[PDB]
Amino acid sequence: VLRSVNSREPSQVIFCNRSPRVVLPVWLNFDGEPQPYPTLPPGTGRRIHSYRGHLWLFRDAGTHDGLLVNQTELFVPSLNVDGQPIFANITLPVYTLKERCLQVVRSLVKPENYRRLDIVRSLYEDLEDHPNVQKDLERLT
Amino acid sequence: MDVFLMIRRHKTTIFTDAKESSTVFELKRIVEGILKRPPDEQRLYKDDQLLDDGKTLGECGFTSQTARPQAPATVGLAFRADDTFEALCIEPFSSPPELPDVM
Amino acid sequence: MYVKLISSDGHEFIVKREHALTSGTIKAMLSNEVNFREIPSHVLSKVCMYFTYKVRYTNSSTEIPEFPIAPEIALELLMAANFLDC
Ligand SMILES: CC(=O)N[C@@H](C)C(=O)N1C[C@H](O)C[C@H]1C(=S)NCc1ccc(-c2scnc2C)cc1
Repeated sequence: VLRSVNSREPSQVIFCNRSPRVVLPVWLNFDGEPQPYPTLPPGTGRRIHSYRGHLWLFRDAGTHDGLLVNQTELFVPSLNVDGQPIFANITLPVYTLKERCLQVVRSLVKPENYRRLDIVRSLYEDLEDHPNVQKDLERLT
Repeated sequence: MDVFLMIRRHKTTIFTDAKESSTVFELKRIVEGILKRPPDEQRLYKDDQLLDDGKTLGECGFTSQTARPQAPATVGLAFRADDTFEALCIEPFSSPPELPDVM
Repeated sequence: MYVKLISSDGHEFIVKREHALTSGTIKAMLSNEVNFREIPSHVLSKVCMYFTYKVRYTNSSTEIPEFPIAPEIALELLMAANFLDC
């Protein structure tokens, strides 16, 4: 359902990582499968060649937390005008305090050890439910 | 250029904001509205260092990149006990527990 | 317009009304003072910073910085977040 259109009409883009995270760009291919691409260190940028009507999204390369691109989840390259690339400005979202706390707990405690933490079972399940590109795609449907 | 502050006296903490170009006197007027004490019965500090009424917040080292929403800077506050000013006292927050073995 | 948020250990945090309504649990408790019997000051001060952070950077075109959490407060802060629904 969610997938790139095979246009064969080129589009130059600037992937600009304006976040503290190492970023993993993910292209949704012609069957809607997520293909991962080379990472971008925090504060860096790359000029890259894509095509019109291609679907892209962006994640933390280590933990897979979701990130925004021009204030939204999906980015679609469009027609260039006056030799000017399109900017894909990648940023952190305003995470909920709860979700942000979960990220920090995950980074310190191994999945084996989540059950040993002194918390309600509601939070065990929340911890275990890792961020995932496949899950996010099924929501959009 | 906004700045974000914790104005602190005893066990009171006021979360508020201002500009780098704001004066210290404007911080006292904010305190007056909340705690009902006039500017001349207040005394504001950056650590030990007293802040005069005419000084802007930028001059005294409160900048938009240091005094942030998620990590606001502290301004000390001391009231005048009718005759004379009390010593600056700010109660510390509670202590977090020891990290478990699994962290 | 301000509201007083009070920790278990007696600290009185004064924050703007609109910032405190970020938490739905607080929205319910009010609709001027609120007392939290289970949240100590080193946790509750962080909650108050999160409110400020959310109101500044929500629907913002600028770069957004990380909201930091020291490892020593994470477990306690998580449980406050879950209770407060923020
Ligand atoms: C006929 C067609 O459209 N083929 C696809 C496979 C294609 O050429 N694509 C899919 C995406 O629209 C991008 C484009 C490719 S594979 N461009 C080359 C490219 C290589 C590396 C990058 C990246 S991503 C982060 N760093 C780099 C260097 C970006 C684009």
